[PDB]
Parts: sequence; structure tokens; C-alpha cells
Amino acid sequence: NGNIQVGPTGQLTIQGHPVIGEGGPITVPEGSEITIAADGTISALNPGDP
Amino acid sequence: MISSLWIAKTGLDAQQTNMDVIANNLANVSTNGFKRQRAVFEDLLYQTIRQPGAQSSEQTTLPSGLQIGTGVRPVATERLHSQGNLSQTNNSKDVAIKGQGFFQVMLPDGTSAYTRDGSFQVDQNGQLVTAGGFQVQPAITIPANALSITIGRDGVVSVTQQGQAAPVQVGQLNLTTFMNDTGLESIGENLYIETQSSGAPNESTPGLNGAGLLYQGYVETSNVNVAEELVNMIQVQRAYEINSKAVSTTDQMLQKLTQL
Amino acid sequence: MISSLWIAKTGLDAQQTNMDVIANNLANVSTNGFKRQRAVFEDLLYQTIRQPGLQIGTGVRPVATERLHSQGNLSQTNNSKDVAIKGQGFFQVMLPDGTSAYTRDGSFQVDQNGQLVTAGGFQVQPAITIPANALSITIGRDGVVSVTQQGQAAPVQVGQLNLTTFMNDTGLESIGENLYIETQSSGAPNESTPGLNGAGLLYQGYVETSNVNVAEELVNMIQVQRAYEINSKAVSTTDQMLQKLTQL
Amino acid sequence: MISSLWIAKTGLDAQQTNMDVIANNLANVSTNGFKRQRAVFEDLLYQTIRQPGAQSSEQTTLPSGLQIGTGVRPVATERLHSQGNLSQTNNSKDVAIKGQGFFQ
Amino acid sequence: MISSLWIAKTGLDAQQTNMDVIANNLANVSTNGFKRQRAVFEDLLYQTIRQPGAQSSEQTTLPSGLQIGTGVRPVATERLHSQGNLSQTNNSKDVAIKGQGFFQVMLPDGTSAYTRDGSFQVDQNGQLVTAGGFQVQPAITIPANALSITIGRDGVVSVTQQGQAAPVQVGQLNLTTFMNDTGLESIGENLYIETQSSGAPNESTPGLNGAGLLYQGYVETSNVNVAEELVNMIQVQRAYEINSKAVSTTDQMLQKLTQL
Repeated sequence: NGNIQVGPTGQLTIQGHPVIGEGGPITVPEGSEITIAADGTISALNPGDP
Repeated sequence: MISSLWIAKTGLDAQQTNMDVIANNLANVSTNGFKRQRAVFEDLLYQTIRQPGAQSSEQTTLPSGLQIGTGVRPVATERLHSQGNLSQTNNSKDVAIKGQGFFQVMLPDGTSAYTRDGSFQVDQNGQLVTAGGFQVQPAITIPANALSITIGRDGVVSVTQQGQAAPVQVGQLNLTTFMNDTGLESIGENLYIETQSSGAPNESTPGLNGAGLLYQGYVETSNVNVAEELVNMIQVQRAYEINSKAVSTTDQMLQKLTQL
Repeated sequence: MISSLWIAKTGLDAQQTNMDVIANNLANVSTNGFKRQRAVFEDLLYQTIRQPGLQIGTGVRPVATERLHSQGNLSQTNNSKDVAIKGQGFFQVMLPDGTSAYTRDGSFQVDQNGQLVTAGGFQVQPAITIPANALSITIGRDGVVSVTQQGQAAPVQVGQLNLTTFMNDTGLESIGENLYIETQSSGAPNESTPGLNGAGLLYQGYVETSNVNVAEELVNMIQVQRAYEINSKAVSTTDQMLQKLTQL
Repeated sequence: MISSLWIAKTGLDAQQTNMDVIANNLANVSTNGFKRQRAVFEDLLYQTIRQPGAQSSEQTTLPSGLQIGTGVRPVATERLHSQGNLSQTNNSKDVAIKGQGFFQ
Repeated sequence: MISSLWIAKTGLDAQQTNMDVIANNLANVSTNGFKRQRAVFEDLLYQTIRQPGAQSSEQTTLPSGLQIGTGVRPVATERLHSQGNLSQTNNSKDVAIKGQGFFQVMLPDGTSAYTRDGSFQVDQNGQLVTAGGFQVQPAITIPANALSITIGRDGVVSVTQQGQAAPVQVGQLNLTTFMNDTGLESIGENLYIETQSSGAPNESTPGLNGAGLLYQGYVETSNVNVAEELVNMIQVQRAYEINSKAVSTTDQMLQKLTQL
């Protein structure tokens, strides 16, 4: 299941289970736009910033 | 209900606005002191979907990712403030401007409006007014038994009475110049009013630091170039054709989905 | 379930995206300094079936749209404030929040306190302050904005219009109102004078028109409509096959 | 929408400029000390779809590639400062210049 | 989405490129020293299918197999470097070339372009420059109190001063000739830059080695023949209509394939 959903605290959960990355469970900055990459790299953009 | 239909609808509306501007420009050909208008369009937003520049892979990034655009929308209509060609009407009261100034009139409400048209008349009380009856500042009073009214290049209005070899000065016609001339709000009736984007009205003598020279017996016709309007009409018609075809194509696609 | 509905659906969505790109190109046919967009389609993952060799597809997905940065045609505005670019270069315009965007629309105006701004009112870097009693504004080929005043027989130098050049012009982010912001794929905004270091020249009194060719868009609309019909027929065939299966 | 349309549009403006110059010259026939105008035109942008001289192969070079051009633009409208014919009005206050001077 | 439609797409776009060539030639009819362009087209790909020449029946070959081809692509646009008609304007500063030479001009960025337009002007410092303000090379400087400027057909420039009955040579106007004149890259403003397909610039004074002869008071008008342009209009229109007809026929075939 690739339907990944963000939380208000910013952690990545799939069906309520936090997603596991290379640093353990993945925590993403709150209120950011995410672009998963062909190798799973997660890029975070803060709205308003260039 | 479908995105392409909204985009094509916006395109159709923009082309209709362009045609409206063209028709307004062509309808005011015979208007004196008229400036032709040109509309400028911008695109509307851009759906993000895939953020370009994101990491496509651990060592590589996405070059120019997937952006989906919306339709188009008109930004603004800018006037072309250029000296309309002059015309000799051989009238002592018609005044034309050679430079970049405006005449000031008072509306009945007490506020001040600005007009470039110089077709002036005299009212029953002897004051110089415009064709709409608005009193032109600075309120030059023409006396009862005038023989000839002389308006010079620097804005002096003189009246030559009977049996007097010297002319009697009865006023001083000044011109108002703005920092942003296109920012004035046109209320119709050949009248523009000051807005906050048009700076402040700077009064000046007609011949000084940049006010134009006043010509008596001349009228400034409109600057509308008509061949350009015909070519632009052809362009607008073809663009409206293509946008309507896009609408029809979208209509044909949704039909097959309904049939499914 | 497992079938071909999704393949055909992913196909339709691709035709929808292509039609959206075409409609965006056609709607902006009157914008000054607009680069047409082209959507690139490139298929999804493949499922491999092992023998005791064959690979089944999954559909098609849009990857990235490219803006074609060719030099558009010039048209006439006889307005002294409008400048078009001959070559590759971008005007730098300061947004109210503080970050500088980059535009190619050369239709400019002077605001209430001097200052050269774009049609949307945003101020244009490098900042120009036009004097009030200016008689004629002359913008040279190399970006020198000189102003003539009544009396003085020599024009007064006011400012230089610098062009910002990017090494990758396609990667700029289109923020909306005819403005681009630099991105990680179009980094290092190189400020230069117009005419040197690959920067373009400036034509005063001309504006750069859109890059949208019409015939390509119309024939592409024909192709999109017909491919959409084909994918709809495939969806209907899968629907009928599943209907026949369920009735057993 | 079509490049050919823009190119023709310019050409039309250029010819209208030529017509206006001719009309202005004819309107000032009887005026003294007049210098007739003349408009000069130049090539507009040139789209380099295929670069002339591009190295198509390691040995052959493409001669005179696809240089699609845009319309035309008037460079300027220059006045022809030449000595007009002298005419005798026989007034003491009328003066004429023979060379290339100007009254201040 | 279907081969015939792609082939017809190349067709429409290429007849447009023609149309652009025609329009560019027409817009520059009044341009001095202009050369008309002509586009050349080539065949696109040819799908092999059945190979022509492959042996069938062991001892009989197959002649002319299925060489199904794709559309058309324009090879290049070549300028017709022919002598335009000379027009007399009776000016000391207009120079016309009658042979096969080019004037050399220095761009302020450091490089040198080549122009054939001979309408020259004088800047405030007395240098001979082009009408766009670009300074001609070698570098003809004209004295302040010049009474008459004489440019010979050998390219020598003489100025007649007051109190001197003998003209003084103030420069020498040279012509640049190339191996291939079509390979120059036109950058606009009647300027050509040297490319690697146009060889190298060969300096020669006017009258020797082939450089042409310079006429004073004459301008080399454009060589555009306009009736040929109208006949080319009529084709560029009929061919485009027929290609659009092919597009329509393919569209109908696909529509019936879809509807079944």
C-alpha cells in the first residue's frame, strides 16, 4: 500500500503504521509538500519559500 | 466538470474581452482627444502535481517536472498616450495640445476632473466650458462685447474689445501633468480622474517643464490606427474559432464517456 | 479487480493531461513572452512472468512538461516603455514578499513615484527611477535607460536593465502571473549586462509574443480526441468481458 | 497566433509608416526651409531552427541552415538636409542660406 | 497516433515554413541590401518492410519492396545573393555595391559583422557609422568643417576643405568577400556574422580580386520579385488545404474505426 498520509506532527504513516526509513521511522517537517523519488528519496518543500 | 472545458472557456472570455476592446477603440474614431486602449493577458496559476527540482533519485533531480496550467485572464487595459494627429477646424475656441498636458474641469459635485479634448464653448454667463457644460479651470471669464479671443502658445487668453488697440487679458490656461498618465480612471465623457496609481496633479504653464503647447483653431483627433484594428479583428476571430473548436472537441470526448 | 480497467484508465488520464496542456497553450496565445508546454509520457512499471520471459505492462503516466524556450516573434506597441529580448535572458522583478522572480513579458509602466514596474505592479530590478519632467525615455540595446529633459541637450543616465541568465532555462518554476522563480534544476542566476556573456539584446517599442504554434495544437487535439475514444472503447470491452464472467 | 500573420502585420505597419512619411512630405511642399524625411528599415529577429554552419557530422558541415525570419522594423526616419531651391521674394527681411548653417 | 496523421503533420508545418519564408521576403521589400530566401525540402524516413533486392524463389530477386516513407523536413533556407536594382537618392553618404563585396562593421562587443546596406551616417565625433549606430571599419573619420564628401568607386574617401582646392584623402573603404556568401549567419539589422561554412573574411579594395565597385548616391534595393511571391502564395495555400484534407480523411477513418 503506497497511500502514504502525513500527520499534523509531520510523521509518515501507512494505515496508522509509521513508515520506516534509513534513520528509522520517517518524520517529515510539519506542513510541507513531499515528493517521493524513484529511489524513495523524500524531498520536503516549505510553502511560500522559493 | 472537466478541466479542459474551463481552460477553453477562459480563453473564449479573454478573446471576447479583446474583441470588446477593439470595438470600443473603433467606435471612438471621431472622438477628439481619445486614446486607444490595448489589453494585456496573463496565464492563471499552475497545478503543481510533481514539484520540479525534486530528487528524481538519490543522486539525480527531476528536470522541469509535471506542471498543468489553467486558462488565461486579462491583467489590464493600458492606454496609448500619444499625440493624436491635429485638425484645423478654424474656430477661435477650439484648443489642441501638442505635448503631454491636460485641461482641468470641475464636475457639479465639486471635484476636479481632467480632459484632453479642447472643444470649448461659452455659457450664458461668459465662462469657458466644455461640450458637456463643465466649467474649465482656471475659470476664464469672457466678457459680453468680445470681438476676438486669442489663446497663445503659453496659455494666455486675451480679448480684444472695440476701439482699444491693446488686448485685455481675462485668464490663464494651465495644464496638469501626472507622473503616471495611464493610471487615470476614465469616467467616460472624455474625462479622467486622479487615482493613487496616477501620482498627483502637477499644475504647470503650457510651454514650461513639460506641459504641451496650446494651439488655437486645432483639435486633437483620436490616435486609433484602423488597419491595425482590422488585422487584430481577423486575429481575434480566428482565435475565437480555435477556442470554440477546443470546447467542441471536449464536448465530443465527454460524449463517449457518457456512452461507455 | 485484476484486469485492464486500470491500464485503460491510466491511458485516458494521459490523454486528459495532454488535452489540458494543449488548452493551456491555446488560451495563452495572446500573452506576451509565453513559452508553449509539451507533456512527456513514459510508461509505468512492468510485471514479469517467469517460465518453467514475458512482461505485461501497466499503463502510461505523465512525467514532466517541458517549456519550449525559443525566441518568439516581436510585435509593435509604439509604447516607449516596452522592451523585448533578442536572445536568451530574463528580466528580474521583485515580488512584494521579498523574493525575486523572473519574467520575459516586456510590457512595463512607470508607477506613481517614478519606478519601472511590470503590468502587475511589481517593481523591476535593477530599480529605475524615472524623473517626473521626462520628455522621452530611451532604452538602449545594452540596457542603458537614458531620460531626456527639456532644456538640457544631453540625455541623463538613470539605470541599467540587467538580464538574468540561467544555464537551464526549462527548470524554472512557473509561479503563475508570467513569472518564474529559480529552482534547484535552474540554479545560479547569472546577472549580466544585455549583450555580453551570452545575454540577449533589447529592442525598445517591441514586445515578445507567445511561442504557441497553432497547427500542432489542432492536430494534437485531433489525436487526443481519437486516442481518448480508443481508450474508452477498451474500457467498454473490459466491462463487457467482466459482465460475461460474473453471469456464470 | 501564426508567425506568418505577425510577419505580415509588421510589414503592414512598415508600409503604413512609409505612406505617412510620403504624405507628410507632400503636405509640406510650399513651406520654406523644409527637409523631407526618409524611413530606413532593417531585419527583425531570425529564428535559428537549424544553425547555419552546424557540425552535422565529424566531416560534413551544414551550409546555410534553417534561418526562419520574423518581420521588419523601421530603423529610423532621417531628414535629408540638402539645399533647397532659392526663390526671390524681393523683401529686405528675407534671408536664405547657401551652405549648411543654421539660424539661432 | 496514426502514421498518415504524422506524415500530414510534417506537411502542414513545412508548407507553413514556406509561408514564413514568403512573408519574410515580403516584409523586407523596402529594405535596402536585402536578399530573398528560398527553402529546400527533403524526404523523411522510409520504413524498410520488404527489402528491395532480397532474393525470393532462390534465383529471382524482389524489385522495389515496401519502402513506406514518413513525411517531409526542410533541409535549409538559402539566400539568393544576386545584384539588386540600384536606386538614386542623390546623397553623399549612400554607397551602393555593384559586385560581390561586403562592408565590415565592428560590433561594440568586440567582434565584427558584415553588412551590404550602404546608408551611412556621421556620429557626433565624425566617424562613419551605420544607421544603427555601429562604427564602420577600417574607420573613416570625417573632419569637422567638411564642405563635400566624395567616395570614389575605388573606395577612397576625400573631403573638400575651405581654402584648399585639392581634396584630402581621409580613409579607404574596403570590401570583404567570402568563399561562400550563403553561409553567413544573419543576425538582423542587415548584419551577417561569419560562420565556419562561410570560410574566412577576405579583405579587398573595390575593383580587384572580385570585390565590386562602389557607387555614391545609390542604394542597393532588395531583389525580392513580388509576382513570384504571389504565385507562391497561391501554391502555399493550395498545398496546405490539400494536406488539411488528408488530415480530415485520416480523422474520418479513425472515427469510424472507433465507433464501429
